[PDB]
Amino acid sequence: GIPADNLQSRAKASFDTRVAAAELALARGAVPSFANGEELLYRNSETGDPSFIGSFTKGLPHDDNGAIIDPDDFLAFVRAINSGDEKEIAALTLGPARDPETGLPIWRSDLANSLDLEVRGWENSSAGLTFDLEGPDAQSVAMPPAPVLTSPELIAEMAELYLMALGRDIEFSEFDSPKNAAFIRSAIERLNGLEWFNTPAKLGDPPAEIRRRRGEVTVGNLFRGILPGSEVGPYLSQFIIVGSKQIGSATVGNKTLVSPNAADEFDGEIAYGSITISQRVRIATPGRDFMTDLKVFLDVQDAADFRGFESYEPGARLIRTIRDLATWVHFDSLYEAYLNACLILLANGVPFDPNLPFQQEDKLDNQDVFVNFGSAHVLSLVTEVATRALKAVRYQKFNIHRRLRPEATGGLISVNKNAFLKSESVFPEVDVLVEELSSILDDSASSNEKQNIADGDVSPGKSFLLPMAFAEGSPFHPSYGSGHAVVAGACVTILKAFFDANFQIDQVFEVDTDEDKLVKSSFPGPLTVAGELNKLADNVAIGRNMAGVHYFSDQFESLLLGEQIAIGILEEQSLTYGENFFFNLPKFDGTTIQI
Amino acid sequence: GIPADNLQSRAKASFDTRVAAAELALARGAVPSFANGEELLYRNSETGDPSFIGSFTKGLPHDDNGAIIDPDDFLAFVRAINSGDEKEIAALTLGPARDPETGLPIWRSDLANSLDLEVRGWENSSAGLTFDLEGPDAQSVAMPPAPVLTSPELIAEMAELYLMALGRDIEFSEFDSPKNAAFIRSAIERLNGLEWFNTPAKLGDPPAEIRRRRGEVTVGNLFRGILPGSEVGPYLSQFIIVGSKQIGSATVGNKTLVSPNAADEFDGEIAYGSITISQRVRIATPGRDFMTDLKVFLDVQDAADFRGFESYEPGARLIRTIRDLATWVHFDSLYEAYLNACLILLANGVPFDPNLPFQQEDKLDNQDVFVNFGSAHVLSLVTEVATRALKAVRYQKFNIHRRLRPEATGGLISVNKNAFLKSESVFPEVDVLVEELSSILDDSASSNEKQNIADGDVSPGKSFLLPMAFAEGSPFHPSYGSGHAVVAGACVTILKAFFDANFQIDQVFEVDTDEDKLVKSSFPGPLTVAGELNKLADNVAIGRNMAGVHYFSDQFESLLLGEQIAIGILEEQSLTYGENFFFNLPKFDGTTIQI
Amino acid sequence: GIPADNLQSRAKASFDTRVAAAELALARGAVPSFANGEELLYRNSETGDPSFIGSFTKGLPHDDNGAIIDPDDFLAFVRAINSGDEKEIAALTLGPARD
Amino acid sequence: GIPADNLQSRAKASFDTRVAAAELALARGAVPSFANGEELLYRNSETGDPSFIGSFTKGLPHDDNGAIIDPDDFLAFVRAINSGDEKEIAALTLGPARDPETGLPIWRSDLANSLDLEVRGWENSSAGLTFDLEGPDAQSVAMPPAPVLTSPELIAEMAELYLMALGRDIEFSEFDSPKNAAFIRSAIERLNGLEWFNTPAKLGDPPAEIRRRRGEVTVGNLFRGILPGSEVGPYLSQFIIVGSKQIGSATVGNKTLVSPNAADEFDGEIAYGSITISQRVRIATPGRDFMTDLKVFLDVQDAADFRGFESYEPGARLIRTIRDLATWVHFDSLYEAYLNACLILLANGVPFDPNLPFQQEDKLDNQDVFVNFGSAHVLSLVTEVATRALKAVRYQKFNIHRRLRPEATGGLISVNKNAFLKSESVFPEVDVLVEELSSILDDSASSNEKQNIADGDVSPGKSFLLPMAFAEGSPFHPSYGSGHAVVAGACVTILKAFFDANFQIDQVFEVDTDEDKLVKSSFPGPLTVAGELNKLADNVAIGRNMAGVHYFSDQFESLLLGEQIAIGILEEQSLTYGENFFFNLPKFDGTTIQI
Amino acid sequence: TPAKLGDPPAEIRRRRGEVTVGNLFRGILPGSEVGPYLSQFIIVGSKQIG
Ligand SMILES: [Ca+2]
Ligand SMILES: [Ca+2]
Ligand SMILES: [Ca+2]
Repeated sequence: GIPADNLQSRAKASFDTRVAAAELALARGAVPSFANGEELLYRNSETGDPSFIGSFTKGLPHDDNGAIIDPDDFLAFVRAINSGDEKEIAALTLGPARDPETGLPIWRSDLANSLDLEVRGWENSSAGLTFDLEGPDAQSVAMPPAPVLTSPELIAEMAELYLMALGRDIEFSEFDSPKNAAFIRSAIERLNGLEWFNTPAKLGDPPAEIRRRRGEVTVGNLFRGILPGSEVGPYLSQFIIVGSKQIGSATVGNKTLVSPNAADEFDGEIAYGSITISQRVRIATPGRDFMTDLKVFLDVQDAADFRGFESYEPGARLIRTIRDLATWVHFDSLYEAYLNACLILLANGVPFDPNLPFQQEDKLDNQDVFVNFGSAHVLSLVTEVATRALKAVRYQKFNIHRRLRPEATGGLISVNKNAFLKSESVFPEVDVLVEELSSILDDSASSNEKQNIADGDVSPGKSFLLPMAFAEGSPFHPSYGSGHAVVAGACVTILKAFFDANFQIDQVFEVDTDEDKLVKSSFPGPLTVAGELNKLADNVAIGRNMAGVHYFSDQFESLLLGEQIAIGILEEQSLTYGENFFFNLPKFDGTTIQI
Repeated sequence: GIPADNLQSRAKASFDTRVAAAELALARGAVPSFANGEELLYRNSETGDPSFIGSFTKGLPHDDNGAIIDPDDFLAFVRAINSGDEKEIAALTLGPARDPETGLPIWRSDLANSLDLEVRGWENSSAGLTFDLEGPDAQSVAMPPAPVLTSPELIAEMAELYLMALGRDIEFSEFDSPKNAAFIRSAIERLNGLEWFNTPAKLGDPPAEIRRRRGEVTVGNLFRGILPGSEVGPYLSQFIIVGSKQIGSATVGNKTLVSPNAADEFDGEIAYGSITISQRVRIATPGRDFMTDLKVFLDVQDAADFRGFESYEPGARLIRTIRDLATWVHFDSLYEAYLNACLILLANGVPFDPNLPFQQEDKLDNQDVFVNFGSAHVLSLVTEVATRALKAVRYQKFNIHRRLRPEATGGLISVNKNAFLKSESVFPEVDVLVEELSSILDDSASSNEKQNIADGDVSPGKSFLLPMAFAEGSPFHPSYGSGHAVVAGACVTILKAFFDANFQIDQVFEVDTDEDKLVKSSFPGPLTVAGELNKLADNVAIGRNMAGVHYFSDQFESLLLGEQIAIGILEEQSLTYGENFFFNLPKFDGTTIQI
Repeated sequence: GIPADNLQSRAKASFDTRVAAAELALARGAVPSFANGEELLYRNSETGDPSFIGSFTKGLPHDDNGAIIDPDDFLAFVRAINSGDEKEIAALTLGPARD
Repeated sequence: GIPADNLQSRAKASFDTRVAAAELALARGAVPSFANGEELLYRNSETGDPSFIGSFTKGLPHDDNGAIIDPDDFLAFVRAINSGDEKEIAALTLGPARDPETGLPIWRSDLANSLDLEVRGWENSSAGLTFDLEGPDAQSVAMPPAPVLTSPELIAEMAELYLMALGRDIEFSEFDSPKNAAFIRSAIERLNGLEWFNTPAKLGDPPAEIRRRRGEVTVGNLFRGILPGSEVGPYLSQFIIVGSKQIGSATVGNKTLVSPNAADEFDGEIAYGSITISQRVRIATPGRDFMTDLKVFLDVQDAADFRGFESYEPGARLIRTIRDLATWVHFDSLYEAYLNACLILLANGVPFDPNLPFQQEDKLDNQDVFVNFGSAHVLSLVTEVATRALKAVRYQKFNIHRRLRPEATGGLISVNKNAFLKSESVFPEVDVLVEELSSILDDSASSNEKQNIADGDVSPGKSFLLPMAFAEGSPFHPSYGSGHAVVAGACVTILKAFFDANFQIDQVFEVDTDEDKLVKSSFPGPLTVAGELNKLADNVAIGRNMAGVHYFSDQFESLLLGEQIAIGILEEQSLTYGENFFFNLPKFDGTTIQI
Repeated sequence: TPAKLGDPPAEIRRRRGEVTVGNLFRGILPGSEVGPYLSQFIIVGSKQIG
């Protein structure tokens, strides 16, 4: 007989497709996650117990030097993370001692006590235990060990964050302007004096380190990411400052119609359906930074809820300063930047990936696209990968590495350096970190003294704390990896698969140095969609660093993790279509995968 | 021994969760879809063949009376829909005869020939064959048979659409104003003269008909939907006209901060992260309707691509007229309205469903929400259900019912009534539909004569065509059900499950009758989130009817279908969480399901 | 009892040997193939479309500079490669214009 | 829903294709193999034990009459065959008594002792237990029982073999020449005096016997096989004597190019890529036959390793005599003849089977062939079937029938006839065989006496042994079936499926009677590819008979077994292609199967 | 110039160094650079029957 296949009922074929996808996912294998070993390394000299200084302990009661008071509070917290039991999380110790009549926390700072602040809790500390109906399971993927406190890498990461905090009110369009030369030149020479940047990796180093190690800092790569496309052209992705084509501009047969609102494109207006999105961001008070006083910093480490304490100027403007990019990433919904990028691309008519079905003229294939392979498809797909990626990064954040946020590291530096001047030893583990950042810390103590004077906040010693752009500092979850960066990675992977990513963009804009408007850039162009989508991912991720809440390595590693999650979802979803097609996807490493 | 369970590796538990969800879906069963029987009922008197006049045939070559020329073109189109083969879809007959030198279509109207229009193709005619990794399979659910051309129901649906087209430039806030009394009163008395509205269902009628049958028309229910909440208060949902709370307004312990941009709330500004969405919509030229001339209408039925031919006024305004709601639903991304509603709810601090985990103060449960049970969760979930719902409605649209769009029905009415005045019989099947709409058709012929004069479009006879708000008329896919309404249904089901849906809204706004601004309504309130989310679903769905592209029954039935799709996804996803919780969901029928 | 193995018919043993080898091959895993990214990188200046100058296009109609005339001819070629359908291969454009 | 099939991962589909093939093979069923019953029939008069005279016992110690000395040696040998255990094989008794001082075997003949010959071992006695990844398992197929020593069929087979040995230096082209008429006519007459050939089968005879029984011997069928095509035209297949078209001969559009080496085609040069294969074979010394002396014969049955002892004339020539065909099959690689034919067919441009995919002009199908359905595919397939066919004949040879080689049967005849001349009875079971061959034996004793005189070998009595063309006689494995003929059957089956087997060959060549060159034959032609490929299989298989190492029945039965093995491989491999096609295969029985 | 740390491993494995007459136009499989350019197996004959 002739070899054949049999049909089955529709219901059974649907069931079998779901199982087959599940089998695909199971066959990929699971990789183990290794942490850097710091967790139990650092010990308390007096008791011999682990001090947990290189670990996330925000929320647990701390002592005056910023170390937790009771190691059992951290060990109970870890057990709670790994079980996910709601009652167990409710029995944890959160916040400082409470007053017997008020029942309210007793804070160290006059500021926190005068506001009657209450405590805030951990955000989804067991989201990494949750399964998902599509994509790689959260625990099946891994991020490599984070940099340790005594490494050249961390030294360079902290130097870069302190300089971003001192240069927060510098305008992106004026990086090469004579008014900022003293700061820019001193920033670059200080970073180029650190071994991470001025010496190459050595044979024998871990591959993950070799891939994220950076070379010589220049004005052209200062504070930028390293995804392909991020170092070409202006700092800011076109997609976070320009508008789109507007309703009313169309080509109808041989006639060209011009929208009566066409100028909105060049004024940061994205056409969103029949309404609009404005790219202008709220303006946080220039020059006002937070958590520059030791007692307020310790209250925030002990959970004081300072959310919502920032002050703003009236109006809005196109992103101008480093601070505005920090403000943008303080409140964005997590797929916001990529959904807005997508809307510009749809409104501007950028073509879909030419390997998708039915992209030719309708006269050749009789089939337009929308639900599948069209705008509705990409609009749901870019947003749905976000929670799958977050589940994976929550497993890394809480269940595996528990890396301390940058503000805690600045806490360790401030305490050690102040003890040193009083001829005392506190946190000897950061002695080399403090010695190598010495000229940077002198500038920061002087900037923090002005901030503390202006706020009327007094604490003993100089303050070498890292100035935060946000009143509450970082969110209530560990630093490695990052929710913004994991989502960026997954979302721009979907968009580069769905759109013709190498299509060129010929109009390059930047924000004017004098007015709140867009001007033609001096960079000729063209740029490609892929490089400006990669740039946008880097802008949102590095924005979190500019706010003081992540390190470089958190961002870069999380971008790669989100990329894997997105690729995994597309592969499993490929079993559902009967058409003959594939997604052409340019990865962050420069190679292409066809799915 | 003591009875127990065993653990398994994480990978295997993830695989087993996916299979278990697949088994849940398989156990729900699949229901058959029945069509109304019209497809092959209507015959051509001369050949005896099926004429397909009650079927969607947009794109296939039509004769001068609007009937397809060759029945085989429709029969080949059906085969192509059911196979999904790309080459088979490419071999179909699309558009009219082409000119041998140009290769361009030969149109009937001077307008289409003067623009050199080309053809447009069908949009995803086989999307209903696609499987999905989550939720009910597209073919496992059903929509009941659509109303037939000779039924009282269709008569009332067409009367309502012609009156919406004549009242397109009437303002929602002026429905009860003396300047519109002659039109409003005549609209209500004519609709109340039709049996659908003035006589109740009879024992023995199909249950689906009894559920969507409407009673007496009044100013308070005129042009409204029937979801619970839609008939209370102002016509327009608060969520499509107001803004939200802005960044800078916060309560920090005992101190209340006021945003310097707080007034933006009351000016239609939604806080979107740190940027904004404006609720003001583009303004289509008032009084300009389309496809009111027979030859241009036949060219559009033969696929002439008129997309992008509308003209607009400069600027934007809060939705004011029926036409503006049509313009809003011409270009919205499909989950746009619900994502914007969600952003208002998050920015205003409306509480999440109190049965979700960790909603108490952090001091009682030590756990904030974001990834799971928080904003990121609902923001991905509301958008991801959209493509699952569209797959189901595409199966109904193309594979089962293939209902003709309202413009084709107006085509049948115009041809029959013109033949009748010349003592001739064309399409006798609509004789009763034409007789019962007689006074309405007199008003419409007079409005269409003015439109055709203004455009310089000439065709023999009077024009009783349904005026379209869009130059191209309906999209290139059948009328029953609707993509907008199926998505509305699924998306507001997710939001009413995730948010505390019965929470009350005490500030009720409407659009001012004199200026482009929001004013306090005369309706006292309060309203609930569920009723205003249901209203919003009805506003977007009924907006498609106001544009002339759907009937009432298309919308209502599609809302119920999307609701089922959403409930199915939530049930399957409930197997992934280890927490103890459930979604409390108020359905469109007034009952609650806990998931 | 003493641990043992059982014999089976020859035919079964032959069947089980072929299945065991298929299982060994399945257990090796499958690795993905990544391409260098050139295919869609190079663009035609006038139209903005991919020019495919870094890709095999032997057989498709070329212009006087050696670049393919129509990008759709390459895209249809790639679809036909991935499906293997004989009729789809036969409908491709091969060679220059004919007399 | 619409019935459907689901996709699965590539890996999973490969795994299910291999399982499906295995299932196909299991579903064919396995047939038992029946032997002829002789193994244990013959008994030793003195002890009553089985004597094993009708079984292969080469290698086991024999007595002076050629019977094994100890029956336990044969029974241990059978156990070793069935287990395959290497140690058990190593513990068997091989060769004669050895000298305590030298360790060397003690032989009977001066010749073997003077050369210090060592023993040679059984070749792969348990290759019939090996499984395979493709095709019918080796024990799943069967050959029918072999002819018994006292049958008419064996009498006929031995008469033919003795006549082949006496005619070894006769030229194929001079079969009907007056110089050979005394020998040819007496050969025909003596074969036509035997019942097997002069009397037809009778109703009730086993069907396998009816199919291989031959009729009246003529010059046209003398020494030929019975596959369709072997009796048409010249004795030797064109593929073992002609060369092929050479590089440089081609048609390029309208221009015909002629190779500068075109004449090579008619001089026996096959184009092998860019180098050549010569059809001229080494020339074994004319008139020199082996094992014509009783003692040397006994040493050979006792394992004396005489391999490599033949002498040759300088140079090479196109196959000319029966001896040259025997020389050809002495050392050929087992698929050599069929690969060489395949190369001739590819170089001459014979078409592939027209039912294969893509064989039309490239302008009609856009697809040339090579890997699949082209030259690389058939080049690997024709050679890979060889080891699968050998495993099955190994099971037949050792595990089932264990048929004595023709040389052993000649030893029985010689011993019995000499005992009779001396008034003694030895091996009474072959009395009838000896009586019916009486005239042939007289000629053979006379030729054997000349051979022994020329070699200086002396043994008591006349010699009626079967003169061997090879010094070592047969290979170290049983006679039924044959490795050359099982491979011939499988390999030509593959070639007839892959090429257009009925294409005609119009140029027919033969080897010249006077010179070493090809001449146009007197047979007009045409011949077909199928007929000449079947003829080639018969030429190689009957050349083994010409050497004295096989009987007729061995070859014909093995050709049928090889055919089945090849068919089973094609059927299992048909599950691996997605194309629509099939192999048209003309079988040895005249019918065609489509796979 | 040699490969650099950070380059793809597949590139490091096939990168070739300084060209000499001894390696000109040769492959890099072990044994290809020893002795004559052409393998013995593409020029020599074999032992013959006899
Ligand atoms: Ca298209
Ligand atoms: Ca809480
Ligand atoms: Ca061909």
